[PDB]
Amino acid sequence: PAYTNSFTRGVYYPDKVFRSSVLHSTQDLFLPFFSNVTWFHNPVLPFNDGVYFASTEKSNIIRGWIFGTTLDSKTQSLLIVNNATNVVIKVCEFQFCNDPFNNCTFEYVSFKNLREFVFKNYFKIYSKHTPINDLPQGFSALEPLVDLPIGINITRFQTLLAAYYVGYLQPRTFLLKYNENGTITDAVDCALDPLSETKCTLKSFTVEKGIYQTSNFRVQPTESIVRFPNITNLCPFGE
Amino acid sequence: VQLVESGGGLMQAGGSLRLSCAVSGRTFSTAAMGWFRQAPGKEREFVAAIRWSGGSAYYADSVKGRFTISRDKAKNTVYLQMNSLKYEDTAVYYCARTEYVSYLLSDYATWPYDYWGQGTQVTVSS
Amino acid sequence: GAISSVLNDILSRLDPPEAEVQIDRLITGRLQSLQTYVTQQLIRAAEI
Amino acid sequence: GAISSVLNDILSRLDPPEAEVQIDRLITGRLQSLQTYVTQQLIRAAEI
Amino acid sequence: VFNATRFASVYAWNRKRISNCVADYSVLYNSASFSTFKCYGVSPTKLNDLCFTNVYADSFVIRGDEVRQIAPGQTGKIADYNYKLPDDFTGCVIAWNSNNLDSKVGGNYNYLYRLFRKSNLKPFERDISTEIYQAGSTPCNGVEGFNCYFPLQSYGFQPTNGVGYQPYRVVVLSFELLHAPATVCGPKKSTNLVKNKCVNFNFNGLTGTGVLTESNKKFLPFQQFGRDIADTTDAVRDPQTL
Ligand SMILES: *[C@@H]1O[C@H](CO)[C@@H](O[C@@H]2O[C@H](CO)[C@@H](O)[C@H](O)[C@H]2NC(C)=O)[C@H](O)[C@H]1NC(C)=O
Ligand SMILES: *[C@@H]1O[C@H](CO)[C@@H](O[C@@H]2O[C@H](CO)[C@@H](O)[C@H](O)[C@H]2NC(C)=O)[C@H](O)[C@H]1NC(C)=O
Ligand SMILES: *[C@@H]1O[C@H](CO)[C@@H](O[C@@H]2O[C@H](CO)[C@@H](O)[C@H](O)[C@H]2NC(C)=O)[C@H](O)[C@H]1NC(C)=O
Ligand SMILES: *[C@@H]1O[C@H](CO)[C@@H](O)[C@H](O)[C@H]1NC(C)=O
Ligand SMILES: *[C@@H]1O[C@H](CO)[C@@H](O)[C@H](O)[C@H]1NC(C)=O
Ligand SMILES: *[C@@H]1O[C@H](CO)[C@@H](O)[C@H](O)[C@H]1NC(C)=O
Ligand SMILES: *[C@@H]1O[C@H](CO)[C@@H](O)[C@H](O)[C@H]1NC(C)=O
Repeated sequence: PAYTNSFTRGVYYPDKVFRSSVLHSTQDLFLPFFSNVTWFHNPVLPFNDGVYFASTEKSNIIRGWIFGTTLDSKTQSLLIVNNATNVVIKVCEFQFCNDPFNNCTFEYVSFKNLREFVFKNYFKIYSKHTPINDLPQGFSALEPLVDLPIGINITRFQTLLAAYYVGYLQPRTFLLKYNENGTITDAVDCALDPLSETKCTLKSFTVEKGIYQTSNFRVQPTESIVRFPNITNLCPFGE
Repeated sequence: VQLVESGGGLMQAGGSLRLSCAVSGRTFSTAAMGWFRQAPGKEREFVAAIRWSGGSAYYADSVKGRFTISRDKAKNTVYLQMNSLKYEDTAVYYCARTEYVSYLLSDYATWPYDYWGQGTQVTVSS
Repeated sequence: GAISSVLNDILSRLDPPEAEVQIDRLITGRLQSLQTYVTQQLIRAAEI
Repeated sequence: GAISSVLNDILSRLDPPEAEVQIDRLITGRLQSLQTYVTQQLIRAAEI
Repeated sequence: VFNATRFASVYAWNRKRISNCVADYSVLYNSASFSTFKCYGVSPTKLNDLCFTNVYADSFVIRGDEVRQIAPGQTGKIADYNYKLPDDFTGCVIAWNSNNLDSKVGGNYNYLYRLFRKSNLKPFERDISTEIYQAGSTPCNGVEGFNCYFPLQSYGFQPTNGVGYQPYRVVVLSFELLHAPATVCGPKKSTNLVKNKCVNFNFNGLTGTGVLTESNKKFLPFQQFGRDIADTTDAVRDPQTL
């Protein structure tokens, strides 16, 4: 249940488009910058939106995930296992253990270690691997690795075993900076703080001094009122 | 597709009998099963129906509180538990099957069924 | 040229396929109206 | 309101009978946009 | 899909995914076997020149007069509770009479439809639940009776029924018009590539006119093509060559 900081982590390339020295604004599921990532050193976690997984590895202990609504034999659940050679990904209704340490249409076969993954919905998997010196300070993008057209219903998931972190994505507008070589180098969360709203309005990372109109404040109605005249002079149904 | 009835026969009034009706042969689907009865010289008359899905039951007024219809999906068998037998219950009992799904359970009381068993005699004595 | 001036009326009676067309007419109209207003104000401001 | 912001895409997806409609939407949009640009430039040129 | 022995009920409409193959659409739009062949946001002829990441063939069966409900933004029992198309649907709907196959002496009741639901379906939503519909204020607790009805009902398919009530087989083709690598292309043949000249090029349906030059862009292994500031294509990856 421990809280550390997702400073700028959870950034991946949104699509297959190549963009160079242009700033691009996108509405997608990105992890909130400067929110909390729950820290675990194996609990069941609901997959409400996309999930951000971040593993700090000593000896590559953890190397697998189960992704299914009930994670049980009755419905087909996604099962991904790495054993240093092949990433066996299967979508069948496999009987799963109390504590894990058929009808399978689809099949595929392939702390210094920081490994960051994003899993979202069919299924999309981005990842990035880095060396490190509790969550590292900085900025880095995740390149997509896998696209599974499985259409498996997933509302819950578990890990298969080292520290790791879990974050949950949200539909947030971001501004991404592409460099000379189309690599993402910096980003802005357009809803983090007023300054970021300003940055996103101007489509810039540098706001020179001034006053800028960013948004529109509007009170929302709390309830609906319906009024009509008193009911009377019924139709003669009795007759 | 065949409906094979069994059970019933002779029982003294106040006693209980169970009828079985097994469905054999390849079925695409079953909507509902029913029991009917025909007493000598009288019209065939609805007794009970059960929806295959969910197992909700519909009964003729004459058998309410006395008879129970039930289903075993895996055995493709319908049962009629006939409790508190009366002389009025003496009849040939017929199993019936339909693939017709009505939203309205009471329709099974009056629906013409597609498949019929051979009939099983129930005789209630004094 | 739309069925009504009120958006809610169109939304609540016409179903989306036709409602969309009517709303497109309404949008076009007021967008044109706003453009006209802005243009006039620009010229008025030049004068002032 | 068109099915795409590209013209070739429409031409490569639809027959003339309906590509006409889509292209009409695109033309209207862009012509309006050009008119706006020119109008703005006119008064900007006035002040300069 | 078209030559399938049996079809699924509309409430439990089947979905077949098509990927990594060549689609000869002529066999469909040249055939005379189909009564309704309605393509939205696409012309069939052009499909021969197009690629897609995926295709979805949704198969089911309805009665004739409800075929009109297979279209974007239609209402009724089918489009509300059984099978809903999105308002921005891009694809084809094919339907043909199946009275010779799906109807029999005495009435075929194998094919169902959902008659009640607490809300309308979302596009391409699939509801196969059999929960007792609570029409009134009294909880049913899975018990049928007054204001407690089973949500499904059978179709009355007899060979003597009116064409309106006769069974029709339906196939819905939806295309993945995404920008991503495309595995479902048409029969159109490829040619050799000419560089440093003004040419009319077509790459996987992406049409244009320009001069094709060897680039120095640091494209990633997955990146298909690039755009400039104006949201226009600027650089591509050869479908036949990396
Ligand atoms: C995925 O399968 C689960 C199986 O239960 C279903 O999701 C449930 O949806 C209901 C309706 O809101 C919720 O009350 C439950 O909380 C959900 N269950 C679980 C385990 O979370 C549903 O059939 C499918 N859901 C999706 C997202 O398609
Ligand atoms: C990882 O476990 C899998 C489970 O079998 C093994 O992967 C197999 O690799 C062999 C050798 O090429 C193939 O013939 C099989 O098809 C693979 N099986 C599957 C289903 O993936 C492999 O033994 C293990 N790798 C190790 C121990 O490094
Ligand atoms: C784009 O890639 C080029 C080529 O790798 C980068 O240029 C190199 O920059 C590094 C340090 O930044 C130097 O060690 C190399 O000597 C450079 N190589 C060449 C060929 O000059 C460049 O930095 C990248 N651009 C960005 C900003 O990402
Ligand atoms: C830090 O943890 C607290 C305690 O639950 C939590 O309320 C908060 O969301 C976290 N702060 C952030 C935004 O990181
Ligand atoms: C596999 O599919 C068959 C066919 O519907 C079904 O009978 C079986 O229950 C399925 N397996 C599991 C474990 O769900
Ligand atoms: C008939 O009268 C009864 C008893 O007064 C009442 O409950 C019922 O509402 C009446 N029927 C109609 C249709 O008004
Ligand atoms: C087919 O495509 C592959 C891409 O891996 C290429 O190597 C090969 O030369 C192509 N064959 C022909 C004859 O175009």
